[PDB]
Amino acid sequence: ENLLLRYLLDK
Amino acid sequence: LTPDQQTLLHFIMDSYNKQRMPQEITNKILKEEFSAEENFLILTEMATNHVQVLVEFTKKLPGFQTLDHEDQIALLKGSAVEAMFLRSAEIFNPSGHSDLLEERIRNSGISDEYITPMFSFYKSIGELKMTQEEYALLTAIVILSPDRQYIKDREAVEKLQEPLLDVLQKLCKIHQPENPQHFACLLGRLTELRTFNHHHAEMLMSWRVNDHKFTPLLCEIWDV
Ligand SMILES: Nc1ccc(C(=O)O[C@H]2C[C@H]3CC[C@@H]2C3)cc1
Repeated sequence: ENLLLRYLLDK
Repeated sequence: LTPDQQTLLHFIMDSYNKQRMPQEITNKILKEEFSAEENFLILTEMATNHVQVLVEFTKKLPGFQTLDHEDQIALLKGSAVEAMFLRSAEIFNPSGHSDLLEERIRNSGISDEYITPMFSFYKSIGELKMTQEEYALLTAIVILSPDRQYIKDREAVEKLQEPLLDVLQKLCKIHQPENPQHFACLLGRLTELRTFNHHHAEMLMSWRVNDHKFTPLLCEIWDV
């Protein structure tokens, strides 16, 4: 995936 | 001016107005040494900031949470460039301060082939004096575009984009009845905004030859 972006979407 | 449409517009404006430009960036624009290297660091910070606010705004968009996970990323990536230039156009049009920003942009190691249309484009945007409301809806319309690469369910995205068009089209009729083509003129500017997808790929080429450093967030959102 694009893991930094997923992290930022899930906050 | 439906109840449900008024509810949606307040939801979008609630999300749009949380997005602010840190004072530390602003202060750098005004205080920092003026060199090509340092101008470029400042632009890197701004761009990094734009993407964070974009992500924030996007995740709060009605229906966004319920879309397929991969499709979510596809829209974020797919929209980042257009959304950044649209935020950038709003922001530009701060007191002057804007001048100082403009000169940092013109002296950051970018050929006028890309600097030129950027400022041209801002003027195009300025000539419609759009409302806060119109900037916000345009922005969501760009983010929720069902035409981006890699989307698995374009119908799902299309559902979420349509009600925002309807609202936007109505606001145009209310705050610009004297010109009934206002809506069409706004969709006009999205056409011009799409061209920056190509420009930005090019300028990102130039910059990586010089071996300029990007942030992790910029690297990831732009597939660097
Ligand atoms: N390392 C990078 C630094 C800055 C940018 C950038 O696109 O800056 C944005 C701010 C406005 C001026 C250029 C674009 C719009 C990209 C990569």
